[PDB]
Amino acid sequence: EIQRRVDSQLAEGASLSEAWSTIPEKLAFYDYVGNSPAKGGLFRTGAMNSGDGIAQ
Amino acid sequence: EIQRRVDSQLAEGASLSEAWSTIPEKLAFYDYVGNSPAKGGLFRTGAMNSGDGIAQEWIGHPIFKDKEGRELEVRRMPNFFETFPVIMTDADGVVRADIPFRRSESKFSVEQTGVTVSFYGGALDGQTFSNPSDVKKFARKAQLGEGFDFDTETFNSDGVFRTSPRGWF
Amino acid sequence: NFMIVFQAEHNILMHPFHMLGVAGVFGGSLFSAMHGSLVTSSLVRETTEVESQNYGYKFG
Amino acid sequence: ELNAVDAKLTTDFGQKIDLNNSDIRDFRGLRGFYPNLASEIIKNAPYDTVEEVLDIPGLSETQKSRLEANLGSFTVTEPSIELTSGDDRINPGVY
Amino acid sequence: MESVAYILVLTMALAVLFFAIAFREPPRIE
Amino acid sequence: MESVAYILVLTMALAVLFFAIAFREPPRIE
Amino acid sequence: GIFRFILFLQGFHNWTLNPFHMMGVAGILGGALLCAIHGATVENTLFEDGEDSNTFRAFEPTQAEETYSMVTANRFWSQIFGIAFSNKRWLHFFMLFVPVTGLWMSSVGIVGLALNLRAYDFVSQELRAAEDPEFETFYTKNILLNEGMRAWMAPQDQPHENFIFPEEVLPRGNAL
Amino acid sequence: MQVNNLGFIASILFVLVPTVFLLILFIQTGK
Amino acid sequence: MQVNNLGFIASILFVLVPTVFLLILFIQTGK
Amino acid sequence: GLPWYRVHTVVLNDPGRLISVHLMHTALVAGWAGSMALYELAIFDSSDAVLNPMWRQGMFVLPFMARLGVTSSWNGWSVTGETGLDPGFWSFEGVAAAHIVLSGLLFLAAVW
Amino acid sequence: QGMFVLPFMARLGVTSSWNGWSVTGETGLDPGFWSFEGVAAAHIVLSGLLFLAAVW
Amino acid sequence: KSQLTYDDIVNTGLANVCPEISSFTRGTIEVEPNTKYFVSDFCMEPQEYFVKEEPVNKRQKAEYVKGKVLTRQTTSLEQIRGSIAVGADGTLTFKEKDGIDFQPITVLLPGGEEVPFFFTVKNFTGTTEPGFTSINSSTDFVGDFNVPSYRGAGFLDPKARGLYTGYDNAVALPSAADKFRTNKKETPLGKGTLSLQVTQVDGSTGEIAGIFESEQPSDTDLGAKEPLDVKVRGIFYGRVDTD
Amino acid sequence: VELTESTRTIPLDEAGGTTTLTARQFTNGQKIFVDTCTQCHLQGKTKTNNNVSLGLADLAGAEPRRDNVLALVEFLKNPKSYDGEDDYSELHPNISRPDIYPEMRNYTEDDIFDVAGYTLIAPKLDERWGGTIYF
Amino acid sequence: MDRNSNPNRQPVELNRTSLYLGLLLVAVLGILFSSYFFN
Ligand code: CLA
Ligand code: CLA
Ligand code: CLA
Ligand code: CLA
Ligand code: CLA
Ligand code: CLA
Ligand SMILES: CCCCCCCCCCCCCCCC(=O)OC[C@H](COP(=O)(O)OC[C@@H](O)CO)OC(=O)CCCCCCCCCCCCCCC
Ligand SMILES: CC1=C(/C=C/C(C)=C/C=C/C(C)=C/C=C/C=C(C)/C=C/C=C(C)/C=C/C2=C(C)CCCC2(C)C)C(C)(C)CCC1
Ligand SMILES: CC1=C(/C=C/C(C)=C/C=C/C(C)=C/C=C/C=C(C)/C=C/C=C(C)/C=C/C2=C(C)CCCC2(C)C)C(C)(C)CCC1
Ligand SMILES: [Ca+2]
Ligand SMILES: [Ca+2]
Ligand SMILES: [Fe+2]
Repeated sequence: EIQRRVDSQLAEGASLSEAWSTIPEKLAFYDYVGNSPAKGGLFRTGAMNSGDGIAQ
Repeated sequence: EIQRRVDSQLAEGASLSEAWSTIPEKLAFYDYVGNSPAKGGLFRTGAMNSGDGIAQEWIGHPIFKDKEGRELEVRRMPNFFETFPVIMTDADGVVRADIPFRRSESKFSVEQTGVTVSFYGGALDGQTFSNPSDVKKFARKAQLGEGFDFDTETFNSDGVFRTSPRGWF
Repeated sequence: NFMIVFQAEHNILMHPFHMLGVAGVFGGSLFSAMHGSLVTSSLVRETTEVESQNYGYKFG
Repeated sequence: ELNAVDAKLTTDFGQKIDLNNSDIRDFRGLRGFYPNLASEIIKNAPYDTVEEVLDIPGLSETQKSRLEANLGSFTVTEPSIELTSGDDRINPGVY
Repeated sequence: MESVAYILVLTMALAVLFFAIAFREPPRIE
Repeated sequence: MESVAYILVLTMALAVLFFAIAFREPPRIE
Repeated sequence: GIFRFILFLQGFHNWTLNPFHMMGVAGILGGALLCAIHGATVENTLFEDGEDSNTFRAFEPTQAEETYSMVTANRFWSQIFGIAFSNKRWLHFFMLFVPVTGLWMSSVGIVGLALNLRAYDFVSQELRAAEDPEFETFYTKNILLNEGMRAWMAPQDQPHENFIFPEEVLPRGNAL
Repeated sequence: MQVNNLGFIASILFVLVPTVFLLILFIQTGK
Repeated sequence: MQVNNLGFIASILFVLVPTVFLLILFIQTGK
Repeated sequence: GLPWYRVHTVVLNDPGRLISVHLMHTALVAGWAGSMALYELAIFDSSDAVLNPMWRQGMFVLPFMARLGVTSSWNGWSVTGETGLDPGFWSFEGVAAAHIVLSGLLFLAAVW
Repeated sequence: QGMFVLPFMARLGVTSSWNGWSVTGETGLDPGFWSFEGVAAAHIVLSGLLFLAAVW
Repeated sequence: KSQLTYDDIVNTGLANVCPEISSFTRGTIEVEPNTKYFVSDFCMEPQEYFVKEEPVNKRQKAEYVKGKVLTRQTTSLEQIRGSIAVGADGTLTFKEKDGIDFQPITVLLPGGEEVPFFFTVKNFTGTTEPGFTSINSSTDFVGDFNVPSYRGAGFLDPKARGLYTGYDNAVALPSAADKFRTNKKETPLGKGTLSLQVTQVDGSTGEIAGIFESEQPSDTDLGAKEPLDVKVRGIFYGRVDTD
Repeated sequence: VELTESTRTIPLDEAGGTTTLTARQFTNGQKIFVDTCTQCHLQGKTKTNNNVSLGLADLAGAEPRRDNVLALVEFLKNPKSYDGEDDYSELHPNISRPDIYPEMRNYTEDDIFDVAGYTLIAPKLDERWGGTIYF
Repeated sequence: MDRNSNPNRQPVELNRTSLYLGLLLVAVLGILFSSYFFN
């Protein structure tokens, strides 16, 4: 989905920087393996923020 | 005892720095209020290192001189007091400097009196401080007796004194 | 905090009505201890050394 | 690290009457100053130099003479807003 | 998290009160 | 300090063994 | 002199914060409560044993029977307070136990204070206040009161020490 | 708040150990 | 070692709660 | 039955079980001594006897061993600041292990 | 943030706090009584009433 | 306001309301080219408060958020005296001189954060554009004002630390006493920008009324933390002495 | 020691003059002070304006010096501001305005002299005289 | 309404062997899971 949004921006004429700056941070945040539910551990307890930290 | 050892060294001819550098760190460590068993708290648990930290080295003996050459003695904290005002008196027991709580009518502050401190022996041997912030921090240190550098990171030491096994027993 | 400020502003310790209150509570505790102890001391034997002497009294 | 008032006490402000920072009580030792001339001086602050305390608009001959007599007790430092805000030069909470 | 411990002990005390009242040993005359 | 917890649980298990052997319910024929 | 000792212990030892003093207070106040409530309960469940409005002359020290109704007392307190004594012996033992236990616990606390082993502070709140200048509790207020008391009282209370506290080092609030 | 790290376990045991003592004694009473 | 800060309390309770359950039941047996 | 605060009066007229409970108490006290010493040893910092002596480390039983002549470890150090001394068996560790074994033997005698 | 029951309130329409915020990223909304706090307090009071009925 | 007495006003909240002129009012106040006119009872009634929340992300729009006032009807400046000077070209210059020209106000934000700020018009100098030969509905006094520190230098924090009074350290922790950044108190003088849009002029009685919008910093608590940006929207009233 | 003659010896006028109160003069001065000046000058402080106290430093710092008995009596007849610039006879109790200060219309010149002498003698008996309100 | 004794109440029992078995089970479960609780 992100790549398609970037490619549509590019199809308009937007530059690489502009096209990629159109991508919302939330959408990119979904595209991060640390947010997959299949990366945890049985005894790695608590919030995901206790793992990689709080995303900034 | 420390003062007598220093004075004997001086009676030989040793300089202030040499005389004070003769003082063992262990003897100076006994002369520090944080090692009195009467400074702890009932629910301040554990080792004394959990309080001030692990002692690393003696900073040497400070000598405070005001602007006029008068040499000043910082009044040490008694066992009773959880807090104690910083007072510096001359040889004949007259306050020559202090750290004022109120400043609008302050007359004896370290800033106005031009108090400076020079260290002899220890880590700070030969160093003199005139920045009033430095002088004030060292006066607060002298309130506790002989000054020591501390490692507070190992125990996450909290800053409040503990009692010794003598006290707990 | 209330108590400390009250003392600072009114000197309640040096107020005779507070002195009487102190007499009231110290004496009330004294008389509680005295009465309880005299009654407990003069209990009539109705039990054995194993069971609580409290079972010597039957309600009503 | 001294905050800003303690650094002021390091300077001449801590040794004599600062025409731009001293409280009105601090003029009481100057005979004939408290309260009228002291109030006038504080009102017509700040002063770049001590001598312009003589150039206060509307001054009187006896007040002029008193200022000239007591010029030696005065200093001028940069006005620190800590000692100035809230009319603390008139009433800093000291009685 | 110490708040949880305070709330726990307070709740224990109040629960003890409720049971000591509701589920008391009846006083019986005999 | 987790070592203390490990030693505690191990000691509990061994103590249970000793009591289960020494202070067992006798098998009785009746 | 006793009042001075009391205030000294507050200012230097923060004795009010001491849990052992707290148990002593509970024991003493509970003893007074027990004294009052028992006396009143007995006086208001008396049996009609005489004809006078003066009920004091309807008792005889050699009489075998109870002079007040334990049953009525128990019902009254069960319905008023939820629970009541049903055992006279337990009641009087409790009246002994409460103030005596209070005195003993407060004595333990005083032994602690003899060695300056105080319950002076809550370190967590001290640290938070030292870092967060907006954090204020009644505990920190009491700490400030203690500081003021020590500084102002020590020179006169300990004259052998020759404490000299210049006016400018005395802690004090605004305008006061 | 930076509290003593033994506070929770000490509080829990301080309550729980006598609680279970009383519970045991009460429940077995009449045996 | 930097262990999980709940480890000691969890271990103590994991053992102690069933221990006291069994102890209660055993002691009251025969009542 | 017996109130809780009177349970131990069951050994009042039973010298054998009075000896038993005294043995068990002695075993508990000796085991505490052994285990306390072991704990203090497990956390004692021996490197700097000058500015970090035992009494700065909350060491409670270690000074009592040292008072009567047990001042060295098996691990090489001594509370007098020295190193490389050979205490023999009667080091802090040896004394603590002695108390543990004594605790066990007293336990067994109490059971008997 | 390891939030386990909060998503279940939000799934069915409880998305704002009394404290001003909403899980949709907004602020200043007025949920009324049926905020996260209101729902939780409702469950607590229900727990009590069910306890009493169980006793009866 | 209106024409009642303190007995009619007391405990109503009317004392916190800035007086209002009328409805059939579209007058103008003619002004001499280069003379200054006193302003008598200038009142500013705030009604809306916004705090610029600070995102942790970066580089993103902050979005002023509406706050709610925890302090009660104690939010209005009044009895303010000032002046208006008419420039050589025609510019209009409003200068606040004194009065009750400050109020501490605390607003609550969504999320539970409390924002005290020193709402003030102190030493406000504002100007219009040149070419004003009158005060009318197009008079917009845009200018600056000072914002003193919320807490004075005589304030003591909960550990009795202050700027010209109190401890300079954390005395409750003797071996860490000098370790804390808050041991040093500061009272920086902040800057605010105000705009007074005149919307209604009663030239016979001299009364002007209008809307205002101000932007300023919040409390730093003696420099303990960074100031938030507070925007205040409200209404203002004053009387212009024509003679 | 006793309330000796030297202790009761106080500056009379500014030219080095000196007067000794008798014990009776001192006792009447103390009595007057407690009855009419203790409400605003307890322990030498000035409750309504403690920038101008009854301390020796404050008394001598006025214009002219009020640390001598005649200047005190003059003030009590015609009170002035501390710099001696304004007329405080409507703001400070004085024998010259019995119409507004009736608590003073029964005092003689002997009474005013006695109270001024007491004002000069009290500071040397009390180090707290003329300090801070809470001191 | 009246409070009638419930005749459905029955004693519960845990014999000594069951006690030892349960205590061993609890101890060995603790041994097993403590390392993971600490992680
Ligand atoms: C199915 C219900 C359920 C689910 C899916 C969750 C899910 C979650 N909870 Mg939880 N919680 C629950 C019920 C649940 N909870 C209950 C009933 C309580 C009350 C105690 C809690 C109280 C709670 C708290 C206080 C917290 C959470 C938190 C969390 C988050 C962290 C999860 C975690 O690390 O756990 C870890 C899971 C394990 C370590 C697995 C343990 C497996 C055990 C040891 C197996 C037992 C073995 C057994 C004895 C074998 C028997 C032997 C045989 C012979 C029979 C997560 C989203 C955390 C959070 O992030 O909050 C914001 C947090 O702080 N919850
Ligand atoms: C008198 C015997 C004694 C003495 C003097 C000491 C002394 C010391 N020990 Mg300790 N210790 C002891 C026995 C003793 N211990 C026992 C029996 C054990 C086994 C549990 C331990 C295990 C132990 C450990 C694990 C540690 C110490 C540590 C220490 C040092 C820190 C002290 C401290 O903070 O305690 C704090 C004291 C208190 C908080 C006082 C508690 C008071 C309670 C709450 C009162 C109870 C109230 C009661 C219920 C009221 C009843 C109500 C009424 C109705 C009856 C210190 C030198 C520490 C150390 O530094 O080691 C190197 C440490 O880590 N000890
Ligand atoms: C030796 C220890 C001692 C003694 C003798 C006293 C005595 C007294 N205290 Mg004190 N006190 C003490 C220790 C003591 N205190 C301690 C350790 C504390 C805590 C620090 C206090 C805190 C305290 C406070 C705050 C107050 C007192 C007060 C009093 C007075 C009232 C007592 C009262 O009614 O209570 C209860 C006792 C009874 C009801 C029984 C009567 C006891 C009397 C005095 C016995 C005398 C009998 C007879 C006259 C003796 C002559 C022989 C006879 C044959 C002629 C009393 C004179 C009050 C006070 O100051 O009054 C002016 C008061 O406000 N006390
Ligand atoms: C050598 C010391 C010693 C010994 C051998 C005894 C022995 C006895 N006492 Mg005694 N006592 C002692 C000291 C001692 N006491 C002290 C110092 C006090 C004052 C505190 C008392 C006050 C006292 C009272 C009021 C009573 C006894 C009673 C008894 C008898 C029954 C005890 C019992 O079953 O309670 C069992 C206790 C429990 C089931 C739980 C107790 C839990 C305590 C409060 C906490 C335990 C902490 C820890 C495990 C102990 C370490 C402390 C240690 C360092 C000393 C028994 C013969 C009772 C009696 O006379 O029977 C007819 C009785 O009523 N004692
Ligand atoms: C041969 C056996 C033996 C030996 C060599 C030791 C040796 C030691 N023990 Mg130990 N212990 C033992 C058995 C032993 N223990 C037993 C059986 C127990 C369980 C009760 C203990 C419990 C124990 C504890 C709790 C501690 C030790 C400690 C120690 C160390 C210091 C001891 C000390 O200070 O003494 C002090 C002894 C006294 C001051 C004796 C007091 C006796 C009084 C004064 C006499 C009583 C009055 C008298 C009988 C009447 C008058 C008679 C007179 C006229 C002759 C030391 C290495 C300490 C240590 O360092 O821990 C690791 C420590 O804290 N032990
Ligand atoms: C009117 C009462 C009431 C209301 C309005 C709510 C409302 C809510 N509860 Mg709640 N609750 C209640 C009573 C109530 N509860 C009671 C009495 C209990 C104790 C049992 C609970 C225990 C409870 C828990 C544990 C939780 C909630 C939660 C919630 C929130 C989400 C609920 C949800 O996801 O539903 C889910 C419900 C279902 C998916 C229903 C499943 C039923 C199946 C599909 C049907 C069964 C088969 C059927 C009967 C047979 C076929 C029939 C068919 C042909 C018609 C929500 C705000 C959640 C929450 O957010 O916590 C704060 C949460 O975790 N509640
Ligand atoms: C208005 C009605 C509602 C009442 C609500 C108020 C609750 C009060 C109910 C009493 C609680 C029972 C406690 C004793 C438990 C109990 O059931 O005791 C019952 C007991 C009855 O004694 P008997 O004479 O029947 O006992 C004799 C033998 O059985 C000896 O065991 O009463 C007492 O012992 C009185 C002394 C204790 C009095 C305790 C009062 C404590 C006050 C509350 C303190 C806790 C507050 C903490 C807040 C966080
Ligand atoms: C709580 C508390 C307290 C108390 C404490 C106590 C009292 C405790 C304890 C303790 C103890 C008391 C501990 C102990 C121990 C022990 C041990 C650790 C042991 C051991 C052992 C062993 C191991 C043995 C073995 C064996 C056997 C069995 C037999 C054979 C031989 C052998 C050796 C093999 C007090 C009051 C102080 C206060 C504070 C709090
Ligand atoms: C361990 C574990 C587990 C389990 C858990 C559980 C099972 C638990 C729980 C839990 C629970 C289950 C909790 C609870 C709770 C509760 C509460 C918190 C309550 C409350 C309440 C209230 C407060 C009420 C009150 C009241 C009443 C009583 C009556 C009247 C009304 C009222 C409201 C007042 C599992 C398996 C998961 C796994 C992991 C581990
Ligand atoms: Ca000043
Ligand atoms: Ca009068
Ligand atoms: Fe009775």
